[PDB]
Parts: sequence; structure tokens; C-alpha cells
Amino acid sequence: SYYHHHHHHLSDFYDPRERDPSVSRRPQNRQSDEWIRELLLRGTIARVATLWQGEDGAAFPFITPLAYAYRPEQGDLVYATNVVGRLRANAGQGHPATLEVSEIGQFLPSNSPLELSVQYRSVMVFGTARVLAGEDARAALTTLSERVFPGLKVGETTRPISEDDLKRTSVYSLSIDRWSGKENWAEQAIQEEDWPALGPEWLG
Amino acid sequence: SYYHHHHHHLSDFYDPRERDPSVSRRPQNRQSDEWIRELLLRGTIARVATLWQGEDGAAFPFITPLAYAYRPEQGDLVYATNVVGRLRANAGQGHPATLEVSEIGQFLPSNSPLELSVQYRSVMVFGTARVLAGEDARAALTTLSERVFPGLKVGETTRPISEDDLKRTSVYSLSIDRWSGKENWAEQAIQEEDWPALGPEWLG
Repeated sequence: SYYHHHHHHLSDFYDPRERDPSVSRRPQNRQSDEWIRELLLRGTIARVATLWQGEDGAAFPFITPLAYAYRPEQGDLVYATNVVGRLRANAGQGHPATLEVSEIGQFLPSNSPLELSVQYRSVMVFGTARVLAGEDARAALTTLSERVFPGLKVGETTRPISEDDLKRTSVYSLSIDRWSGKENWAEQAIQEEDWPALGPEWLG
Repeated sequence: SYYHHHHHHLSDFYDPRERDPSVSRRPQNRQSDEWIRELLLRGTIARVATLWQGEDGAAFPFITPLAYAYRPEQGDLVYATNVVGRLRANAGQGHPATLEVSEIGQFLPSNSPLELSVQYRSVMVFGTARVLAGEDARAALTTLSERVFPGLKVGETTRPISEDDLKRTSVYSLSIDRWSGKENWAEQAIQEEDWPALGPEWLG
């Protein structure tokens, strides 16, 4: 019978592999805090998401790519942006903020469609951002500027940061609560042995 | 008197310039819809921000970098990610989503500290994302995959997308409501004529 026939017609996990005993055993691609710190110190572009009140009166996120600097001692990150919405969806002089920094490598081809991927390292940072004023703002802008242009010195390379400058710039400190680090940086995607192998134009 | 003395001690805007009559007159670096479409068609990485319920019971955004494809006819963008939080801060079978795509160029040095900058093109997309099922999910994954790996064909280059595959993947359609395009892509930052000029190690 068809029913029976069809019913009848309808593991590398447990088999030998090599493993480097130094490699992180953390699940879901998770990384250490030290790894996260290191990634943050070497990045220069971040995306910040903050929440703004919309037409329907519901909160919705913006995402703004911007220059940033991580200040480990202070326990914050600083950035400047004049981007805003109408009213923040927030009760306070500060507002919750998520900051993302990543290193995006190569797309990784496969003859298996769900193993298709991209190399990445990515950190989400959760905290509260506040706007800075006066010397607080000047120093944070200085640190920012000198971080993202190595060798530049404010007051030598550039004219000093003036009171007009400060008046015209919104500079923020994002005080860190929590963070979360992820890495998926294989040399090659997992392939399917039982489908024809990717040709030379792929992995060559 | 000091008071008086200090009181006494305490424009290129309106003067001649050249202008290309073809250049956009839109304020705040804003771009056309056609420009936006074009940027979206050529990008392959996006950041998506969606809202999740936190410990204090307040909504907070995630930001996830991911592969995407824009489908102009359908009026959506598609992506796959298994990233989640606990509960979405959302009433529905779909959830509000902001999607960002950018092209980040070079940092642009200046001898004026507030003219320091980076070349950028950036689009924010606002809409509602929904999870796809069955052939809907297979087709969207296919389009995604073949977009981000030009020349790849699902079912030839790769084995077909199976029912197990679909079971294990969350594939979304972000139906577009509104979008917003920005460009700041100068060849050189504005400099201060009255401070020493940046040396050769900067602009050379």
C-alpha cells in the first residue's frame, strides 16, 4: 500500500573529532569579559539604539552608527551625536541605551544552505546614557577624538575645544551595566559531504 | 576696570562659494527615496533593533548585525536569526522593527576639533517583522542566500532547503512602513584657516 510505502520512505555529533583544549567551552558562541574589553578597546564605530516615542505613542528604537570610545576606568563609553526624535521614551535625565560594536569578516560559502554564513565578532552593551556638560564634555570629546584619530592631539593638531563647540555638541556617557560578547569566526563553513563539493571559484 | 576690560574682550556663511546645481538641497543630510532603494539593493549586512521585555519590565532594544535582502516588489526585507530575549515587548504575531544599513568610509581629520568626522551613508527602515513558514520561509531564505552569495543557486550549488532546515531557522519578513536616508561623504573635512594646517601625515 501507498500509505505503508510512504511511511517506510519517511551521527557526526558523537564521532571522533579533534579539539584544541584551549578553545572556549562557552555555549551559543559566548565570549569572556576580557575578550569583550579587548574588542571594545580596538573598535572605533558603534551602533547605539535608544528609544523614542512614536506616533501611536509606543516606544521604538533608533539605530545610529557613530564614533565611540571605551573608557574602562570610568566604566563608560562616550560618543557625540545630535540625532534625536521627538520625545524620548524614558523617565529621567538619562536614558537606557544599547551599544553594539562588531568586526564583520568574510561570507563563508557552503554546499549546505543553512551552513552558509559570515565571520563575526559582536558585543552588545547595556546601560544608561547621560549628556555631559562643561569640562566633562570637553574631556570626553577629547578622548573620543584622540582615540579615533591616533596621533591627533586636541590643542596642538587642532585648536582647543571652545565653549561655542560645546554649546553645539551633545556628548554622552553610556555607563555600563552589562555586556554580552559573541564570536563566530571559522576559516570555512561546514559543508555537506553528500552533495557535490563547492567548485574552485568558491573556496579558492 | 577689569569688569569693563573683560566685557570688551568677550561670515563664511554668506560669502561667495561654488555650488553644483545638481546636488541635493535637502537639509540635515537627507536623501531621496530612489537613493535609499539603491543603497538597500547593494548592501548585504544590516543591523536590526527589536524590543524585548527586561528585568524591570521595561522594553529595551537588542541590536543584531545580520545578512539581509531587500525585496522591492514585496515591499519588505528578509533575514534569518535565532537570536532572542525572554519575552518580546510587543502585542502580536508580528513586532515593530528598525533596520539599519550603512556604508562607512574614511575618518576625515581636521585642525578643527568639531569638524573631525567619518564619511557615511546610512538608512533607517521602520516596520513590522513577522516570522515566515513553509514555502514562504524557503523562498525568502533562498532569495537571501542567493543575494549575499552572488552566483550561488540553492538546489544546484547547494542541496535544497529541507523541512528540517526550515524547522531550525527563524526567517523574517520586515514589511516597510517608512524609511530615512542620510549621506555625509565629503572628500575632506572642513578646516580652520586660522589654526596651523594639518601636516602631510594627515591628508597625504
